[PDB]
Amino acid sequence: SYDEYKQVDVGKDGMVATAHPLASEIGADVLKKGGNAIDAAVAIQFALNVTEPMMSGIGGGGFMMVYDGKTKDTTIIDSRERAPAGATPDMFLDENGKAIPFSERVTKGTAVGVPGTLKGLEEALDKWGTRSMKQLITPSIKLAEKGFPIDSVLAEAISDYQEKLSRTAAKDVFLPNGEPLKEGDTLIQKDLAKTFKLIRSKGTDAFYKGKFAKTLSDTVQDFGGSMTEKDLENYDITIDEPIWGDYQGYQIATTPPPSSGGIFLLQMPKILDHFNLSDVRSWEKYQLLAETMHLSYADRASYAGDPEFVNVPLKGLLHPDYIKERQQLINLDQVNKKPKAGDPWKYQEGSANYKQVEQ
Amino acid sequence: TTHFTVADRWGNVVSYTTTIEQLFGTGIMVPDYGVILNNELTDFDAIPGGANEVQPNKRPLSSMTPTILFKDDKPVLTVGSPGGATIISSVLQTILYHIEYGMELKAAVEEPRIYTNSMSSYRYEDGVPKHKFGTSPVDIGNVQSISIDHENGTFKGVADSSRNGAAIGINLKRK
Repeated sequence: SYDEYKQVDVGKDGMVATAHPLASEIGADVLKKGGNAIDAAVAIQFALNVTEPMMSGIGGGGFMMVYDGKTKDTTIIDSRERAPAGATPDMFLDENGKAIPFSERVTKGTAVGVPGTLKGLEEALDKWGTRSMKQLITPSIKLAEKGFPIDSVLAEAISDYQEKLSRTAAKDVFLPNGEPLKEGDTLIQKDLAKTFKLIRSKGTDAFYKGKFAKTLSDTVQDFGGSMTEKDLENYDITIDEPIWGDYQGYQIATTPPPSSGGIFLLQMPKILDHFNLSDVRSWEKYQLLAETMHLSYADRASYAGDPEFVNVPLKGLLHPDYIKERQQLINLDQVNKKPKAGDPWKYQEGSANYKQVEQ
Repeated sequence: TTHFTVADRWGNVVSYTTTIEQLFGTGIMVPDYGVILNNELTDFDAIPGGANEVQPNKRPLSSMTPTILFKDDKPVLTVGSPGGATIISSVLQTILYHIEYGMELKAAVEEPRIYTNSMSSYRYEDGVPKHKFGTSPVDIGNVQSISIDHENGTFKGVADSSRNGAAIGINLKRK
């Protein structure tokens, strides 16, 4: 029963924490049976792909931060999707051209990035693995082939996203006679189980090459996207270096661009430091949190993108004198009705290769 | 999006955020193969120009923020969360509550959160005590976190109550 699982646990040998009890059981088993943390993480991604299918897996991408017990280096396997070679800067504009409404946009072939998750898993095992992808994918093959009982969150997702599912082959799996599967119903994913078995036998070429690659491509085009078999062939991950900040005697290792998150995770506490946060439910605390967010999120919209393509002013965004400028904009009792991006370029060299454009 | 984390007996630590973008991505499934396709490219700016404009072979900007905190060169805490633009807010607040307010980890994770990315966009959790905050709360993020105690050689794992998530410690035992 899902009811019987912990949200706080302890161990002396090991710890797993994931958003699905069956993925947690699988990762913990790998640790039980003498796997490392990387082995267990790779097993977990495949399990989540089956048991929390609306949230991640081999159709997507991610950022896997790994501290290596051996080397003491922290690195990031960045499996973020790439736009196909056929993508264009105005692909989400209609004929006029203004923006195809979000909720339609989501839903189009042009939205599909070349998936990286599986390439990332292969990379992680190559670097740190002590168990084969064959061993690690097997528990998920069983969950896909044989079923498990859907939890409340997946149940609500199927219900909430019924229209979008309707629309596509996904309906055969999640809507299986025109009705949404309900909490506690068995979800069987025969085709996904077959895809995982192909990966088990042939390796990742089962996904990035031959007959699956052809069908993934054909499908995206049929929905209006440009993705090609060559796009899939071309895909590789990147190894990213964490960006670091000092915080209250700790060091924060976090993810650089193409994540926007790391820079502003570092920037916000630098801005907040001046104000000494520190009653937990006072209006003061929430006010300072909100004002700071307004500033950092404005900088995010102006200055962040893929660093292979654009000059992100990292140095300049987390320069002390820049932090001071931003801190000066924040007042305990009033609110800045007009929060805007600062000018981090004052504090570093070079210049932006991109314009400021309203969205 | 989903976030998970693992720590082992040899000192390896993983913090991993992963996604297909929207719930069910585009909703497109590769026929006969059961793979659901991401809509990740909508994380690009729709109107180009734009640090985060679309370009061929470019990666769209992500708000995923898997993080590890260190003390005296050793990892002591992993933090991450799903939740689109709200992610950094969830990760920041968890760290603030656990470190600055010195709350225990599960309490830090469960402390009601807020998010705002502009004057037109506000969210709060039940109960921040009764700006443009709305009339009803919503859950923000889903933090999975491991803390590591190097002195006792233990681990603590936490899953956020916003989903069904589970922490499972490893405690090897001699009969």
